Amino acid sequence: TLLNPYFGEFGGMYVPQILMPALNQLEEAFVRAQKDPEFQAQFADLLKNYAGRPTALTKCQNITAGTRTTLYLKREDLLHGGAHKTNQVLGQALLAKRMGKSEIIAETGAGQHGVASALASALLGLKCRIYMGAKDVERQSPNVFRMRLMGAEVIPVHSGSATLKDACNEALRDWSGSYETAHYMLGTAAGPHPYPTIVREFQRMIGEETKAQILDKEGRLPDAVIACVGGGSNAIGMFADFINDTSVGLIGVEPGGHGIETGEHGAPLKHGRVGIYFGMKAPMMQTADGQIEESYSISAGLDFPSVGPQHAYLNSIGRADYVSITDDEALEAFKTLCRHEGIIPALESSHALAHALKMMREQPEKEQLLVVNLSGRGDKDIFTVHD
Amino acid sequence: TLLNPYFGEFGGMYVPQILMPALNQLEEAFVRAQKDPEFQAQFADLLKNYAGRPTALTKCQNITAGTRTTLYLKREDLLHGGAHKTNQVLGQALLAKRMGKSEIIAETGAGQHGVASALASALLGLKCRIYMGAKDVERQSPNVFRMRLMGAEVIPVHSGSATLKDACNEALRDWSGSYETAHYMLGTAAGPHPYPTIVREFQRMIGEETKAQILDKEGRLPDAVIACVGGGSNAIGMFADFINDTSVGLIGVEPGGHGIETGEHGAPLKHGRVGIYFGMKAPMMQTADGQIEESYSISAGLDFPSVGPQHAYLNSIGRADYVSITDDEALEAFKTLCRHEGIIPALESSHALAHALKMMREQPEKEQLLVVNLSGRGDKDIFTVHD
Amino acid sequence: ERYENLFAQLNDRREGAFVPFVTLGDPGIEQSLKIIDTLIDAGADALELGVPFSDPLADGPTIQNANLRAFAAGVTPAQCFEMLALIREKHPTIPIGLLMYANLVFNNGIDAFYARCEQVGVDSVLVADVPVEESAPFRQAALRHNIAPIFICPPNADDDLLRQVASYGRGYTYLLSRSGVTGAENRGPLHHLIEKLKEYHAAPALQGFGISSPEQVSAAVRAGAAGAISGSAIVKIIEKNLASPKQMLAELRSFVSAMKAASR
Amino acid sequence: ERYENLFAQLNDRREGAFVPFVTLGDPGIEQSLKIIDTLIDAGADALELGVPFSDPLADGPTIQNANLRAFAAGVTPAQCFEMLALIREKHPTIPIGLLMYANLVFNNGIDAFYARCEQVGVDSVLVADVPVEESAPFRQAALRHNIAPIFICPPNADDDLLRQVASYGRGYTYLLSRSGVTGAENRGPLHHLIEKLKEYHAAPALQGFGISSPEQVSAAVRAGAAGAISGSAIVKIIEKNLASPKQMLAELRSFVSAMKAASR
Ligand SMILES: O=P(O)(O)/C=C/CCSc1ccccc1O
Ligand SMILES: O=P(O)(O)/C=C/CCSc1ccccc1O
Ligand SMILES: *Cc1c(COP(=O)(O)O)cnc(C)c1O
Ligand SMILES: *Cc1c(COP(=O)(O)O)cnc(C)c1O
Ligand code: NA
Ligand code: NA
Repeated sequence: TLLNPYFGEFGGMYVPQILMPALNQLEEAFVRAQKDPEFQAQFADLLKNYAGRPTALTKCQNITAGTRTTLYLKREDLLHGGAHKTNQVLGQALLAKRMGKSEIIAETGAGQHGVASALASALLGLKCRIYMGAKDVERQSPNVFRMRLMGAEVIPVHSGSATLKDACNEALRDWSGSYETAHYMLGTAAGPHPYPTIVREFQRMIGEETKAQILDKEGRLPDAVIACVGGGSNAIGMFADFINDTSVGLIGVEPGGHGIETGEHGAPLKHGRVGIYFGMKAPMMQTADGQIEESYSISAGLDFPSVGPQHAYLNSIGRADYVSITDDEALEAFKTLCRHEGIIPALESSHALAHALKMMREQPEKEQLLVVNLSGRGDKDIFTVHD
Repeated sequence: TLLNPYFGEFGGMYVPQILMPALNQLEEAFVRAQKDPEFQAQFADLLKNYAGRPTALTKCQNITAGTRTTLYLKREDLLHGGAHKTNQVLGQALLAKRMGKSEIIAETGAGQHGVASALASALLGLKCRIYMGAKDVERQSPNVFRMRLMGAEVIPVHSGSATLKDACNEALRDWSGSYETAHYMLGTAAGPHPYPTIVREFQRMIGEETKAQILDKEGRLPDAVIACVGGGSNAIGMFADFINDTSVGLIGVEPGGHGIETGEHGAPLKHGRVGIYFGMKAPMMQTADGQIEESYSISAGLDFPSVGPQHAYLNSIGRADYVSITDDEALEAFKTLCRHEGIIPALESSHALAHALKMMREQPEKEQLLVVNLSGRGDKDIFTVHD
Repeated sequence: ERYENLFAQLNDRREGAFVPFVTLGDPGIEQSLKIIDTLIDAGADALELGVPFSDPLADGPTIQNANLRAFAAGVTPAQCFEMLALIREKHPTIPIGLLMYANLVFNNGIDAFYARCEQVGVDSVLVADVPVEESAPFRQAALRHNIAPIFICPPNADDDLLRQVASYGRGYTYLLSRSGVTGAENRGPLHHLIEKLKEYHAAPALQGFGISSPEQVSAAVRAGAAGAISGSAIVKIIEKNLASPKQMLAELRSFVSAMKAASR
Repeated sequence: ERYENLFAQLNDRREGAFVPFVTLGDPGIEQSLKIIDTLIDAGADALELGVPFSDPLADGPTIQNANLRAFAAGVTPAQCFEMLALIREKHPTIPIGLLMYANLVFNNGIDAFYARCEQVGVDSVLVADVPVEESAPFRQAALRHNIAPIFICPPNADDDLLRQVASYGRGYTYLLSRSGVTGAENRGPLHHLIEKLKEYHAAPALQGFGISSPEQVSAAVRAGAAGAISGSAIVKIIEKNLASPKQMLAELRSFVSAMKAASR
């Protein structure tokens, strides 16, 4: 390979031999693209004139009143599509085109990655195929419909537990026979190299914009940046540009579900066991015999049963820290932002907000300059919180 | 008054004597605010760092392929809240505060104005009261819930036809007894002066941004700017800065419903009769005896049974032109943008898109530089188009 | 000059005027004509009559329902003017005032609306949604057809307004007791306005809004006003007795006799 | 050296090897042990056995259901190794190869997994999701415990890869007939790969993927391969006869006898 496939002990390229040339092809196209000012200018135009880049950095004055904390929110909820996922798909779609590909394969759980892949393919003229577990299809009628309205083919996977895991299986199965014409648009900063590296790089702009933004308004870098972790893409997007700034804390939040102690959660990085699956060596939701298990959360979007290899690495060396937040704790932060700031956050992002809220509430007299990444919009979750 | 309350023959101040001092107070606070750089800087900060201003101007290359038309869309769907309505409410909320008011009264039909008023009041610490016809409350559970989540009081009006009209009645009834502490946050560029003038001015930035934007990218002003008209605010917001540019066409689109000929529509400006109601002299949906009537459309948001006085004026002198678009025609444009551009438009905005699509399709060889105002997001309408 | 004569006669008797309000055609045309006759027979000095409108934005719940009940019986504006003509054919001297919303008078042409009032015998017209700033065409039209244009003097009136109201109006001056909308639900010091209005030679004042008890009309008179208007309290008796027409009229009689006695 | 002996014997007979595949514990432990014995009795030369995994990402519908049926009977990996031990206690010379997914071998420690295979009498191990680029620890562990590490040679292999596969593997070389996943549903020119593999002194080749008919195994042999593997065609007979165990075995016999005869 041209680049290192591992982040310490984690990562790799655990796929059947038949798919290895497809991964080498991708790697090389990415290295070239990054050195091409023509590609860079094109990616920047789409981001700016189509997606709404740069996004605002909003100071939340009401929520922090009475304490010594200053909190800002990176407005990824204002991005076209209502989530950060859009940045990534535009870049990956241009890479597929640079490679001569005309077809896109995609996987999705709650529907967000699927909606994003479908919009990017419609804009850039690519034929889109999307895999979704039958249990999720039943549960996500609005998103399935949005996908079809955008011209994408939606295919229910009835195998296994019929959820994300099983859709991830079907996508690779398909790609192993179609790689010559189709590109697999993986949805998070995980899977086999070069995906964790590519997804990071096409999500870098979140933290890069945040630095210039906080420097302009506060004339100082933050004490910490906080982000939720389903698979790891919005978090690494925020962390990246700050990795070399040793004084800036990096905090990732995993779903705690009904409580870690009940065994009903979605936190593999901190409460799982390292395994090998989905072309990767990383912490995973697994049984005692090594059978792959499902992730649980009130938010459907934090259900990838594993985590990005770069996070498992940043954690081991002590560069970043990871914690968890329960269903009730996320519901509380959701309720509070609606009421005091006029912003409806996704239940996914509410996990990150909830931890920043704890940091404040637990030590109100501590001087703290905080940045939370609001990865998405919460209109999606209105009926869930309602019932 | 300090300013002229009429636009030719239209407009005025048709309210009970008891409310006249409240209108004079408002007028004066607005004139002062506009001359105060401190107010201007504050309004600009909220717009930029909270709402997401400026919005993009997107070129739609796929949709116009094979013709001689170049089409751009003003991305108001990317504004916080998913609609243009937000610009207005932030400005009106600052005016209420400048006036010493602590309470906000608001009216709403489909829920959009209500959601916008509620978010602005939560952000700026004002107590919000919202009136909604009982028939609309039943029909709009998601928005009613969003409003309540934002801390607003929602009050069903069971009088009359129990729709927008009747909510508009209740709001003024309330204000006539509470004007001393409460400000009425009217939702469109209509009603008694100074509301049509104030709403225009706090929506001006849409067209102002569009000019600099098209000048930068095309080095020329457009041949025409197109916008839908429910009550008139997004349209006048777009038109304003171009009024003095005689070479730029101004086109407004009213809902045609099942067909003008069936009498089931929402186009009073072109197919109604001038009357006096809601503190205004303007074209209106009315019976033969002068009883006020309901507006009909597939889109719930284009149901204000009258139209802004400035539009009725621009129409009479020939400065702007107005047309109508049917339910099926709007559904078609909605379907087409999803499929070819990856953007889900509101059914409201789809009326404007549909007319630009006609302009193209009817004369594909005509060289035309067009701008459509995409006033909002269409995630809202997924189940309607579905059934 | 119906109002002028009534006021001279009442002053002669050192009496105040009791003016009840009802919506034409509530609960039906026939029962309404009957309601009005009972009102006069029991002692009303003048009449304030509303024609059913779809959006009465200056009225509270009780009157909102009066309009709703009339709409249910199909009562139209043309039917109303027919009723008005018959009411005058029966009672030649009682002053009659219409409570109107703007669209119903503009609809068919402002001038023609006032020509119809004259034809029928109407004495005055108060348009709820037209302030003095917008009164010119309605004012001019009324005067041209010998109809008195009624103006509202709010409790928060400045000298410029008092001077205006005194100069333009005729018949009577509608002195608002309160801020808000109609409703006997909420009760409503006006000595200064009454004296200033008297100073500018305005038309005799009639207090309206919230008047529902005898003590309230005697207080209006004591303050210097020429009378009092009562609506929701009247309309509530109709609402209460819909199933028993005979009981409705009998109850209407007792209430207006008591109210009239208090103006003495 | 189970494979080495088999191949020398087959070459001696100018015969190709017929190797059927089944998932351990499908449809039950007892019927599975019975299925395997019928397979051997009817003429299988070697065995390819999969242990039930939750996410078999290199397998098509037929084998996906084989895993599902085994999960329904509660079959665990520990139960599988128990079955494996009993199978060897009954048949001392037949080569036995396991088809494994990575997590099941890493789970408990890569080294200990290969120690267990030795203990039970397993001959080879093919890990479906580990390419040569990632094979070091699995390769080293297998050799240390006298287990042959199987490598996959794809139809799109370059000289560097062929050289690698030839150098690292043992037992047999898995020559893929096609691109894609397992499935008798889709049928799959390999003369060049076979000769290049022979040139680099690689382990004898066994063709896999899409083999479901006799003509297909005779063609594999004619091309230069030492044998052929068939899975979905075998598993489909189990699926078809779930309600009749006696009929299942009888049908399994007819199919493998016919397939074995074609390798001659
Ligand atoms: O029910 P009330 O007694 O409180 C008031 C009755 C007034 C009838 S006339 C009137 C006058 C002005 C605005 C609206 C009206 O309906
Ligand atoms: O059903 P087939 O005959 O088409 C192929 C059977 C192969 C069994 S071994 C095997 C080898 C590689 C990857 C997955 C597998 O399951
Ligand atoms: C898609 C989704 C996620 C899960 O995220 P990763 O960044 O890849 O971990 C989180 N937040 C939102 C709003 C999402 O839509
Ligand atoms: C609120 C609403 C309208 C109706 O608009 P006016 O601009 O005031 O005429 C139109 N479009 C959208 C998206 C709306 O939400
Ligand atoms: Na996860
Ligand atoms: Na309208």
